[PDB]
Amino acid sequence: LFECSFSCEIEKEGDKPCKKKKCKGGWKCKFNMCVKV
Repeated sequence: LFECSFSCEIEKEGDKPCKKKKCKGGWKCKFNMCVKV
């Protein structure tokens, strides 16, 4: 299972399943998109 790029909260990108991706420390993960906090 490759890391999910379009999903940080859930392990679902849209077409296939994926793993949880660890965003940067100064970044905040939202529903399905990581943005700077």
